[PDB]
Amino acid sequence: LGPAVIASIAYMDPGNFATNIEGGARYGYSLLWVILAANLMAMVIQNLSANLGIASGRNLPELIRERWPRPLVWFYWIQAELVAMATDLAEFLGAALAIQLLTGLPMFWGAVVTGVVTFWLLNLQKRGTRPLELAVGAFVLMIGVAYLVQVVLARPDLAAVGAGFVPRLQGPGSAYLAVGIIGATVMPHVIYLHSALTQGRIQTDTTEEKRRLVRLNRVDVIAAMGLAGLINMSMLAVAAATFHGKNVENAGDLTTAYQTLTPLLGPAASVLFAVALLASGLSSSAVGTMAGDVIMQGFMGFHIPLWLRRLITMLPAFIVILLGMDPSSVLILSQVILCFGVPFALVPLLLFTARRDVMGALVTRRSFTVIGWVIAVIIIALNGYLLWELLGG
Ligand SMILES: CCCCCCCC/C=C\CCCCCCCC(=O)OC[C@H](O)CO
Ligand SMILES: CCCCCCCC/C=C\CCCCCCCC(=O)OC[C@H](O)CO
Ligand SMILES: CCCCCCCC/C=C\CCCCCCCC(=O)OC[C@H](O)CO
Ligand SMILES: CCCCCCCC/C=C\CCCCCCCC(=O)OC[C@H](O)CO
Ligand SMILES: [Cl-]
Ligand SMILES: [Mn+2]
Ligand SMILES: [Mn+2]
Repeated sequence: LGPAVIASIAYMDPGNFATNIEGGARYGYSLLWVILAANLMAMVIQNLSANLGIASGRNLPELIRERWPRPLVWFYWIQAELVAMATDLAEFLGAALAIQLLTGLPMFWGAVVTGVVTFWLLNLQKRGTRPLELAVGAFVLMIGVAYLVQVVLARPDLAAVGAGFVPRLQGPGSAYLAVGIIGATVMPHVIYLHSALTQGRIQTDTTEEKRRLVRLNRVDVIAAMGLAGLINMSMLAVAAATFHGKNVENAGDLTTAYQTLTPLLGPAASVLFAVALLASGLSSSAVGTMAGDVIMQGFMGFHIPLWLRRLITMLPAFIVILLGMDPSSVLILSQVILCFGVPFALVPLLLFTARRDVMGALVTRRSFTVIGWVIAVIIIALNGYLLWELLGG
């Protein structure tokens, strides 16, 4: 399958559902340009991260640990852990919410059931992961194809669709959801993990052999990112055609998101959406847990036991549940926090991929490094404009 698949399941976590449905319901098609821009940003960034592991032989947390001063390494590890908890917050609550959509249990008992499954998910082997990892990939992909079909059948207003690709914002609320979309697509925890997925996969330590893996990875990433982008744009366009302007109660909330596929799936739309949300949440929550321990091992050299890390990341989920906070609102919030961790992940990535002592003959072309720094400035400005609107005028 490759690393572009383990990536792709992270681009369809409950965080993507929350930002797509809410974005289409609240702002129509006006944010389609964000999904396209963020998806093209991820293509460049994930290619740089993948080329870092192939060329250097180490992941990004390892290179920071071995090259940068100890206090800066500590800071970069702390912020990476905050990114890891925010990542798991959306994925754990997304699965717990899907439990409520399927069984009607309260969110607390949905999290208890989610907690037992995730702890049983760590005690897994390749012969046991294969039927479960293939099944969740089937459920999520089929729902994705359902939105590609539904966007055609829903007859979206093409004039509004076309205008939505023109970069425009509509107050602070549109910036909040746009930053959430960027964080949901350009995920910092995948930035650190993608370099670890490609670091050891080499049959002959040769520049010729390394270039092939770079070329083969570039095709697999762009093909995977193109498909994920079409699905995300379809899901936002279908939610826009379904809720935007209709003045429906709790429009954009994940409790009613199944109504986007009701004209296609009929009565099965509720179960098929909740099953997909559950398979998307359980699989991503295990992927992020495996990524967080790899991130800490790379930064600190050591790691806490896997059961303790799984226990710590559950606490913000139960706190949010006990606080009565709306799950769909905190899934979007977590994606916004993730987008604030993107610039930190990009600075070492852009510096390391431009060095010959790190990359060897595979130094990034000067143009793609410039494009990477432009993406870093755009995201810093977007995060700055958002923090500006949230604190003052
Ligand atoms: C902004 C939104 C981005 C959209 C992203 C591209 C989505 C289209 C890709 C595949 C759909 C292929 C399956 C759609 C075919 C449906 C069959 C159909 O249209 O049937 C007509 C019906 O009979 C009444 O005339
Ligand atoms: C995710 C990577 C693969 C994604 C592949 C999906 C391709 C869709 C891309 C662009 C569609 C834009 C079509 C251009 C239509 C714009 C119409 C327009 O600009 O309208 C002008 C008017 O002035 C407005 O106010
Ligand atoms: C160094 C800077 C990076 C770290 C600091 C910036 C990271 C997040 C910034 C703004 C998001 C704050 C959004 C505030 C929205 C209101 C929160 C709230 O009221 O509770 C949550 C709500 O219930 C459900 O979203
Ligand atoms: C909004 C702006 C977003 C920008 C959208 C641009 C579209 C680029 C899409 C895919 C390129 C992915 C490949 C990136 C090239 C990395 C390979 C490289 O530069 O160096 C190769 C070297 O052999 C190994 O390090
Ligand atoms: Cl409209
Ligand atoms: Mn995601
Ligand atoms: Mn809700």
